[PDB]
Amino acid sequence: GSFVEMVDNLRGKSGQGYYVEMTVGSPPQTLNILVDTGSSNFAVGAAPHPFLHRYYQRQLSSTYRDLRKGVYVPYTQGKWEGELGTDLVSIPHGPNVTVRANIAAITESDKFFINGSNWEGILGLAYAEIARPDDSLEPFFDSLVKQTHVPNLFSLQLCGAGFPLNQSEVLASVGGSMIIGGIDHSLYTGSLWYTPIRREWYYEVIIVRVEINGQDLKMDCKEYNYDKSIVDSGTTNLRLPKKVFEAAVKSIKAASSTEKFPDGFWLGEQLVCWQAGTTPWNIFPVISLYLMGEVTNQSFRITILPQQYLRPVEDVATSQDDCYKFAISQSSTGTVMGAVIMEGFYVVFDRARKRIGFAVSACHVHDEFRTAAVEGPFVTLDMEDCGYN
Ligand SMILES: NC1=N[C@]23CC[C@H](NC(=O)c4cccc(Cl)c4)C[C@@H]2[C@@H](COC3)S1
Repeated sequence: GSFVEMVDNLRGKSGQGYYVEMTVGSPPQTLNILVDTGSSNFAVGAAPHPFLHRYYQRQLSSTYRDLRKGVYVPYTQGKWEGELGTDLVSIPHGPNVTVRANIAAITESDKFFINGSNWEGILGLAYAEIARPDDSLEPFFDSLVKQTHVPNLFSLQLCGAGFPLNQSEVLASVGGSMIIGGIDHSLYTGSLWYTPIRREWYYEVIIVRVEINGQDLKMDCKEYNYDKSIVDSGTTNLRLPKKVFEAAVKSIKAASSTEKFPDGFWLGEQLVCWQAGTTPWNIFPVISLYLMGEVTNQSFRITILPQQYLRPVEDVATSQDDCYKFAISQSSTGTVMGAVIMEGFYVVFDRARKRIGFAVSACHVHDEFRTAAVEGPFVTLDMEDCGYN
C-alpha cells in the first residue's frame, strides 16, 4: 500500500547518478551511496581523495571486520581498487534494520569519484554472480534479505527534473524513491506490466521489438539483445548494440529532419540549445521497446519521449537557453536501459518472483500532447529466439 518513510529518499540526476543515504560502522558514519542495479559490490571511499568530502574510516569503527582480501575492479571508463571487510550498515530512510554486510573499502581509484557528484560509494544491487572478486562475496541486498524480514523485492522511482540543476539545487531537490521491500502505489499511474528476469546475474531482460514513431526498426530481434539486455541505474544513457544504434540513429534523424544537427550531437558529445521554452519536442520521435511478457506469446511495450532521451545540461556559455545532450549511445556489451529510460517509469525489481515490472512514472517529464506509456498485451511468437547464447 504505502511505505511513507522511504518516499523521497533519493537525490541526484541522470548525469551524476542517483544516491541514497547510508550509515556504516559503530558509531554510524554517514555516506551517500550510488544506487546501482548494474553491479553487485557495496563499495565505499575509504581514504582521502580530492573529490570526496568524507569517507569510511575503519579504525573508528569498533564493529569493523577485516576480511584480509584485496579486490581489483577495472572497467572501460574507470576503475577502483580496495580492501574487503564487513561492518554494520543501515539505511536511515529505509526499513528499521541494521545488518552485517560486506564492504569493499576503496583505497585507490581512477575516473570513479567525479568532481562534486555528491556520492562517496556505490550500492551494487545485482546478483552474486557478477560480484568481485567472485560470487562467494554476498551482495548487500542478499545480506539484508537473509538477516531480516524484508521481502525479496525493491522498486525505483528515479525523477529527472526536465532542466538543469546547479549543485545547491541538486542537494536540495528530491530525486526519487527507492522502496526497499515493497511497491508504493503513489509513484506510478496505470498498471504494472512484468517482464521475466532471464538470468540472475545482471538484471537481464529480453527485447522483442523496437519502434520509432510506430515504425518497426525491423531488425532480427537477436540484435536487440546482443549480447545481453539489462536494466541498469548506474549507467546514464540508453545504450544500444552498434547495429541497433546505427539503425535507430538513422530513424531518429529521418523523423526529426526538419532541423539538422552537428554529428557531434548524435555521438552524444556536444549539446544543442534552443531559446527558452521553444524546444521542438514534437519533431523528435517516440521510442517503444517491446519486452517479453509473463504469459506465453504475449509481450508489452514501454514508450519513451524525447523528454527522456534528450538529457538537460547547463549551457557552455551563460544563457537562458534550454540545452540538451543526446542520451542514446553505442554499446559493445549489449542493450543497457540506463537512468534516462528509467526516469520515465516506476521500475519494480521483483527478485522473489524473478521479474521486473514497469509502470508510467508519476514524476516523468512530458508535454501537453504526449506522455510515456506502458501498454499491452501484444501477440508475439518465438520470443525465446530473441535471447542470445
Ligand atoms: N552499472 C555500472 N556500475 C559501475 C559503477 C558505477 C559507474 N557509474 C558512475 O560512476 C555513474 C556516473 C554518472 C552517472 C551514473 Cl548513472 C553513474 C559505472 C560502472 C560501470 C561498470 O560497473 C561498475 S556500469
